[PDB]
Amino acid sequence: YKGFQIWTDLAPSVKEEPDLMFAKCIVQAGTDKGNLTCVQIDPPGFDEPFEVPQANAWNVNSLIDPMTYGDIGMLPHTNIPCVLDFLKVRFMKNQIYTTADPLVVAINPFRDLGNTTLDWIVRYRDTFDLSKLAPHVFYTARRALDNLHAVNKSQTIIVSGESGAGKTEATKQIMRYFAAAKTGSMDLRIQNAIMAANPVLEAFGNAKTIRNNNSSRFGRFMQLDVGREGGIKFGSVVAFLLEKSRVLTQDEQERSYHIFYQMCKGADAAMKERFHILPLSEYKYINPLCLDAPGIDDVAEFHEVCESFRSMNLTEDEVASVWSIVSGVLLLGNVEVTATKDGGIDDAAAIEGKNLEVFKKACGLLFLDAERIREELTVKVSYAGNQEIRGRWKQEDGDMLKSSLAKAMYDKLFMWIIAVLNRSIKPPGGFKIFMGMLDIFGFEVFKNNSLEQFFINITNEMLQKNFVDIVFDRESKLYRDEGVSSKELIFTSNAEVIKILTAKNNSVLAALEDQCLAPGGSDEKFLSTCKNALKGTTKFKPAKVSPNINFLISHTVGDIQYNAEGFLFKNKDVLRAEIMEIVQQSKNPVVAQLFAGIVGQLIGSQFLSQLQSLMELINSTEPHFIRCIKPNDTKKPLDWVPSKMLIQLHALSVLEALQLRQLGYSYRRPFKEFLFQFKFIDLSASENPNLDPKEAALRLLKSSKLPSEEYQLGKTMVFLKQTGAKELTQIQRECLS
Ligand SMILES: Nc1ncnc2c1ncn2[C@@H]1O[C@H](COP(=O)(O)OP(=O)(O)O)[C@@H](O)[C@H]1O
Ligand code: ALF
Ligand SMILES: [Mg+2]
Repeated sequence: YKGFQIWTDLAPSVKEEPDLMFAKCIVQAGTDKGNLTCVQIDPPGFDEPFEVPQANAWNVNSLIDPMTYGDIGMLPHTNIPCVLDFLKVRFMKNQIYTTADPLVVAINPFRDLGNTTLDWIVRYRDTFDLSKLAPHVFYTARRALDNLHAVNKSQTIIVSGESGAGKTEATKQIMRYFAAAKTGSMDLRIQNAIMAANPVLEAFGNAKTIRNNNSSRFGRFMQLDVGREGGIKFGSVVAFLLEKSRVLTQDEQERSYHIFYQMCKGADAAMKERFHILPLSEYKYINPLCLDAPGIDDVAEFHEVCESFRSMNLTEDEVASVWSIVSGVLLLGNVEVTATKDGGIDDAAAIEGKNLEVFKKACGLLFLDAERIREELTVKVSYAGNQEIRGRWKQEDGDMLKSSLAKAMYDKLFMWIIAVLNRSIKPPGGFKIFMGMLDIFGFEVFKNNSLEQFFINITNEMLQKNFVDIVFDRESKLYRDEGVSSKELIFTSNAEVIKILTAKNNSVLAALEDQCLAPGGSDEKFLSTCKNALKGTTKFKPAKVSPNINFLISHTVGDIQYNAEGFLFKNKDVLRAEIMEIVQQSKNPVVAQLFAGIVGQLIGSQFLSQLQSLMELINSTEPHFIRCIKPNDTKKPLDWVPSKMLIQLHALSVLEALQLRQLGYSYRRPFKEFLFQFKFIDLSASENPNLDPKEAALRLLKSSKLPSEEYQLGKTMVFLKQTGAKELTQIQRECLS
């Protein structure tokens, strides 16, 4: 039942270059359930005939203008080679946004197309009636903002994808849309502090990665109070799981956080001498092979984050205090912890000579008591029963504790700047009804994946479980429980991999936590208990190469191999109490507030707990999903890799979405919410307290004269199609006094 053009799985140009997965060919002969003789044209290289079975042949969508179809579902033929070609043609014409049911897909162009300027914001925000432009992320922003004010219910925009897909860039674009309000008038200062925060959060939190030159090394969540006619009034920012290990070491092709390069390269000579700023090559903490990020002007961002500090109401004392801590964090890595005498195996740690001259100058930059810190890095008081002993630290421990100071100072400074931001911006009353935004670090894969990547990929798995539960599991169950539709909706879940990773027991994070709670623990003993706590699952497997320390997980985006070397050390990377209480007693105001109020606390345990707390908040809101896709690995514009596109389409469930059109209606809201959203259609039916909400909704629907097939009444909700929601919003045009 197919036309004259087919897509081919077994073709000459696809068997020769499997990365491009399909060829388009015109059928010259054949029959139903017989072999077909056809020649391919879309790769014009092969001008000769060949044969293909009846299978491995899909319809083409030959006559469509792909620039006129905004949704994948609206295409006549929605098979894999059609969806791939549909997104390709639109992407080659610089149209990257394409909707799929509630989902919206955004493909990285790797260049500013100019489609997010202020003129585009105005055209998507205030064009009368409804959105009849092309799909966009401004689609999501306006629909979510309209839903917010129409029902008084919190919404949450959630971007997703892999590293370098455009999650953060889409987030910044939606903030620019929300911040645009030419209809009303407000005080600019709070909104300007929110927008000016984006540079400093990317300076302190982002760094060059082979997968993304501006990779966010932290997750971001934002609650927003967006005005009715646009404009941002209040907000709050939360950053979780900053990767402190990046402060110490980096791969050869990567950089540390941008702020180190902005400072060393952009600081004036007076500032360099003031905070003892060395060139980047003379910092052990800075990878000297890669000092340049292709898309970033480090000197331009340096003056950008300097002006941003003023918009966030940081006094000149605090700004100078921040640069001192940044330089102090860098200089601390130059302190060599030399091995000294009076050690058991000549292993005792100490700082001497030129290292102590550097150590004193670094502590002064960090505003710390030098000799009190030095004692905590060198001597270790222990208790063999009732015997107090002033033993020494081995060189290994003293060096880790020294680097631990630099990481905690940088980690807490990043949180303190955000906390300074929230004090100036958080709403005076509180957050009851808000606009949520989630900017999570995406899936990432390297030749060597440590705990930094393990946590990041686990966050992405939990989001997908929350995606599948909300969009597929809850929706399919809700329709059946309402009596609207009994449908056999089948999909791909990640419930088994999320269990063997995050459960209370019989999971990787559980085996990690128990290993760190032991007096004597090893990375290999942690992987050992993983191999047998539960091995009856294909989601966890011992790696094929070096299986004593390496393991791999069968993720939703493929298989990823991790190595446990350093898991315990990195999972227990908390500043010691005896060192933390020294930086608390600093006479410098900002340093004294970094650890203020502090007197279980493992990263993996305190980070999964925050994820659950954030999952509970977000699920109290109505979610909107943006699926960001990276079309190539070379970051080249107009570069299209069909094999990579298809992997992300399965991972983000863009193809599996299309089932949702078969699941009845697109609008589903309780009777009371519906009567409030369209109350002016029949005020006698909506504002009558002595009425039954199902009859009142029916009276309002029958007053709207909406056709019968465009709505339905469930047991406790009113369902209606995409056509019915458009009309009711339009009918609310009557003018009351
Ligand atoms: N819509 C877009 N327009 C132009 N460039 C983009 C767009 N989305 C992503 N990019 C480019 O891709 C890079 C990575 O985007 P980013 O949002 O950091 O990815 P991630 O999803 O990892 O946060 C950015 O530096 C930017 O240059
Ligand atoms: F900056 Al990313 F995933 F690389 F959010
Ligand atoms: Mg990001």
